[PDB]
Amino acid sequence: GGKSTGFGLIYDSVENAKKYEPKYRLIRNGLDTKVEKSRKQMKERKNRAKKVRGVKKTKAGDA
Amino acid sequence: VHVAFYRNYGKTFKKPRRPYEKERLDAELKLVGEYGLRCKRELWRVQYALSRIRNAARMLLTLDEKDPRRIFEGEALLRRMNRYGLLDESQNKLDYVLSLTVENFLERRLQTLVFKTGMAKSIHHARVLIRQRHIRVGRQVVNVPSFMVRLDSQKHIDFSLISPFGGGRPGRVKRKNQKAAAK
Amino acid sequence: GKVHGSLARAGKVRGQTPKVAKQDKKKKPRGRAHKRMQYNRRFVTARGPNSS
Amino acid sequence: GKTRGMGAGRKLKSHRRRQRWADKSYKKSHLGNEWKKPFAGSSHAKGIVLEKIGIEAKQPNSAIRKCARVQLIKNGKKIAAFVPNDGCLNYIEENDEVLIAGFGRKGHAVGDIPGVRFKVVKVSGVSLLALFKEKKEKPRS
RNA sequence: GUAGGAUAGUGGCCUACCAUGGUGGUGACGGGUGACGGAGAAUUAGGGUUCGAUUCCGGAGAGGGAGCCUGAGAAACGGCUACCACAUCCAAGGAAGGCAGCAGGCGCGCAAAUUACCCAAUCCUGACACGGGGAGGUAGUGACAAUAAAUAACAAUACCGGCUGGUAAUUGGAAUGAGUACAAUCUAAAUCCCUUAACGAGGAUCCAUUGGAGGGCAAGUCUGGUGCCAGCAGCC
Ligand SMILES: [K+]
Ligand SMILES: [K+]
Ligand SMILES: [K+]
Ligand SMILES: [K+]
Ligand SMILES: [K+]
Ligand SMILES: [K+]
Ligand SMILES: [K+]
Ligand SMILES: [K+]
Ligand SMILES: [K+]
Ligand SMILES: [Mg+2]
Ligand SMILES: [Mg+2]
Ligand SMILES: [Mg+2]
Ligand SMILES: [Mg+2]
Ligand SMILES: [Mg+2]
Ligand SMILES: [Mg+2]
Ligand SMILES: [Mg+2]
Ligand SMILES: [Mg+2]
Ligand SMILES: [Mg+2]
Ligand SMILES: [Mg+2]
Ligand SMILES: [Mg+2]
Ligand SMILES: [Mg+2]
Ligand SMILES: [Mg+2]
Ligand SMILES: [Mg+2]
Ligand SMILES: [Mg+2]
Repeated sequence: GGKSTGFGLIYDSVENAKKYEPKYRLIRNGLDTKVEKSRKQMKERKNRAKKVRGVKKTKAGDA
Repeated sequence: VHVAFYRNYGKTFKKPRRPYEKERLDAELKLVGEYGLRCKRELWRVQYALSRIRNAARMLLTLDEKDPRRIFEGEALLRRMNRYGLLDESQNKLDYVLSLTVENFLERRLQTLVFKTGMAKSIHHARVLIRQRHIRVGRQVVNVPSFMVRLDSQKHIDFSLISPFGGGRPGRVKRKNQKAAAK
Repeated sequence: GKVHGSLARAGKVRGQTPKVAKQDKKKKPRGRAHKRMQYNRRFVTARGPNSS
Repeated sequence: GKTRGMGAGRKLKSHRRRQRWADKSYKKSHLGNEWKKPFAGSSHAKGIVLEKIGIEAKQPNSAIRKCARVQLIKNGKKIAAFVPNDGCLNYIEENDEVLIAGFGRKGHAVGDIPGVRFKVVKVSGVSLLALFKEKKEKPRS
């Protein structure tokens, strides 16, 4: 106790930070907003849309 | 493939070949009581380490004196023993390694050193202190009685800076009693 | 000409044995303290250990 | 005397190979007969209790050892399994499900019980040890 | 062996003709394997014995065969075609199948986990710095196996043995983590660990268990019950 160790980065500018840093780190620093999504739902929607051809494919995945 | 599977592990002790030797039991109990060990497993682990070291020393001694492998490994082993305090400077030959006993290794335990330097009234008291985090080797708090103290680190043993016996902030019992007596 | 043995006799002695309650005794220390007690009993303080 | 020719390695190897069969343990482990036995090379087997039996103890002892006739589920073979501990036969009933283990001597009789090579470990999914010590209760159904 | 066909190519790989050759107690051929092979695992005077399904390398398979398109690369099966065995739907006219992938279910058995989260790490792939990846990682269950390590420490009093030691559900204050929880930290986001405000111990009920006490083999010629019975007993 009483001591800690970590890693630190200091970018020349916020633009460089945004261009090179991970999205999760940017969200941690507040420069980005987390988007709520579910990978299983995305996979199911993609599979559902796979069976529909044309413009209607866009709403096919909703179901 | 699971990457965790590639991590390796090994045993540290063996059970006695004959479970119920009376003389062996008496000697083991004597050593355990003298050094405040919780069970025979710790003594058997120390014996396993000593046997490994002695076997390595014997294997090296079988080789020719001018053998580069013998020279290198013997120098390494002697340096290790000197670092951990098992052997003194005058004991600068591999033969003195074979004259090492379990007591020599047990004397290097942090519990034994804490008891010897006078920070504890008894070996059991020392064990309780180390497991209760009242002891630090250098600037690091150590709570493992089996901790093997090196010669350089022997003189740095001191009470933990965040403990009642090393600094301020007394224990919860003392604080509760003070609060009760405040009225 | 007797009743030496049969299947109906199972549990005879166990059922016949009178039931005696277990005495309430203070727990012994565990681990290091237990070994300390054993060492003190067998070496420091002091026929077999359970002799009469 | 032994053959000692430097070129007699084949003869020595073949003689040892032939003579290994005189060893009972080697023959037991290499004849492939373990699969025809009731357990078929397993440590334990489940079975159904067919009937309670009493086996007379061998001389010079005199007693009625309690056993059960058990039919193994996986192959239908019928065996006799001893029921250890006092009054433990009372926890066994006809058509019960019992786990059966070896008697400790690797397919041979133990003690004064003749022709018994198995013992009961569990009945109705509950250990006979637990039933004897009253730690658990035999399921009603 | 000669000459051809086929193949990406050599070759009885196949065709026509020709010759009678080829292997074998130095074990051919045939049979068994609860037989994938190796790197390796267990035990270690030496020599040896046993194991190797499983994360690395090589091979084979995708219910059993056979055939084939595409493609640089497949005799591919999360590609197609036919038969065989199973098998879902039907409006009875037809139509669709392949978990020895990740979960999960039935069966089988002595015998083995969640129908979770994520591409943040490692790397692969595509037109591609950006998408995707049940590969892989995180977390859940997990006493396979392995490591460290709590269940008490110290004084006063009384008993004992020689100031020195042991015992006491007698007294006294000190110490602390198991637990609990702000907070921070961790984390792709969580959780765990580490750190740490306020709590958390006297029969410290915060109560250690598994086997044994005739010998092998450490430990009772103690007390009650039973009386070759019940039972114990690896062997005696
Ligand atoms: K008899
Ligand atoms: K007898
Ligand atoms: K060719
Ligand atoms: K030819
Ligand atoms: K193979
Ligand atoms: K291509
Ligand atoms: K599956
Ligand atoms: K990735
Ligand atoms: K014994
Ligand atoms: Mg040709
Ligand atoms: Mg096979
Ligand atoms: Mg293999
Ligand atoms: Mg597997
Ligand atoms: Mg492979
Ligand atoms: Mg294939
Ligand atoms: Mg299948
Ligand atoms: Mg098929
Ligand atoms: Mg195929
Ligand atoms: Mg595939
Ligand atoms: Mg499949
Ligand atoms: Mg299991
Ligand atoms: Mg373990
Ligand atoms: Mg406890
Ligand atoms: Mg003895």
